[PDB]
Amino acid sequence: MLKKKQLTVLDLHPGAGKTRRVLPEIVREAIKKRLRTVILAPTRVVAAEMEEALRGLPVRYMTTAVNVTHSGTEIVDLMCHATFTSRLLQPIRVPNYNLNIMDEAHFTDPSSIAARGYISTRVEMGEAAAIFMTATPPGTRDAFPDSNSPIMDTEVEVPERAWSSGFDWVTDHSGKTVWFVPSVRNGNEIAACLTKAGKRVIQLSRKTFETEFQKTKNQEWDFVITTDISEMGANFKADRVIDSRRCLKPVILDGERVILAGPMPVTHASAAQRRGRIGRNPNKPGDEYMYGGGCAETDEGHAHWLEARMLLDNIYLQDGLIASLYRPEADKVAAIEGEFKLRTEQRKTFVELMKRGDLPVWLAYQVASAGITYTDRRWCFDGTTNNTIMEDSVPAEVWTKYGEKRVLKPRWMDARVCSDHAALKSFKEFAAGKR
Ligand SMILES: CCOc1ccccc1N1CCNCC1
Repeated sequence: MLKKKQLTVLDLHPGAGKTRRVLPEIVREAIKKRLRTVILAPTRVVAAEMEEALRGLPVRYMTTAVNVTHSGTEIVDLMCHATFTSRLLQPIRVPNYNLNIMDEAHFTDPSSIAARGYISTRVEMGEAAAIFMTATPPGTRDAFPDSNSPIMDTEVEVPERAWSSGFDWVTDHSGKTVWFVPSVRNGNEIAACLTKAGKRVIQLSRKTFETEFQKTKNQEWDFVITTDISEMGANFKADRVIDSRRCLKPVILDGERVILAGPMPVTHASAAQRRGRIGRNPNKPGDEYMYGGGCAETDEGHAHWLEARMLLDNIYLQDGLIASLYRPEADKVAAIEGEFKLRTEQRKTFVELMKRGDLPVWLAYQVASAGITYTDRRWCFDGTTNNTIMEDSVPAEVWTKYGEKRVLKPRWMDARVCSDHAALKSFKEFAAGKR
């Protein structure tokens, strides 16, 4: 696997031991061969699990998620997928790693797709090796892969709203359930219903994931209500998954605005990863997978692959060359390669809007490419009337950094800045000049 120009898809089924058994063997071999190696974890939670899998191997944990004292001599680095792409974009030295290992390599956040594009391009140039670890490579059509123990698969109507009757099977269960919902707001409504029925519920989403995931270890629970973030190596002591089989798809309309379309069907890869939360213990056969819809290839025209092109157009590779998306997922976007390349100062603005600004990639790009500087928030208030953002059925208002109360009405409207209360609070802080 470790030879130059080799990209290996380590596609063992979910729970087959890719992270805990195979990865430490790869790392031992890499160190013996003096290969400068990077290991990419999708989340801080997985970074900390990897330290346990790799204990007593000389690895530099480029994350505050791991409490370790480095020797200073490590030739293996571990960081998050997002950290890798972030450091490529910034004026910071990133080693040309001989071996590039991506764990949970199916992750479809923009920074993960961009990282696969960069790594697979360096391999194709003949510079590097890569290992992509996932049960569900891009374009997999199998929602029901093999497991450590037999799963009971049942197609059934799954509630997506509060219910009073007609779903007794949901609450009659005495075990632990992981329930995948299409959005934070949908999970809130289902969580409230379950809580009202006397169940202990933990809610997970991207922003809350590290803090709330610890509650799955520290407290007794009946249900975990999660968005698709739990597709990325989240492990639970569960015996049932309830899967809406639904997700939100960010869609760019008319090059002008981003909407959160759907909910609509998940991909096969997503469904297999959701199911893959259970069936993991060979001594516990008959974990249950209840699924409420079919799969479709909803990644086609999904904004994350356009956003991945915005990131890759702004990463130095060699002279004016630009990394291609990883071939199996390259048809998910219609972009002109290089169309999003920014000059040095606009790139710096673009990076700062994503990092400190915490804006979606697409929205950061519209602002930076318009020649607006990071702290200039005039654009948050000068959009068209249909761009008015709502809070409790009235226009959302902030006090500007000038001390003027203004309606939130961004010149470029991205539905992800107000898809839930937390997002809207963050965007209101931004529009007010508070970060
Ligand atoms: C932004 C944090 O990234 C780093 C970058 C390089 C090496 C180590 C670290 N940290 C991680 C946090 N503190 C421990 C070591």
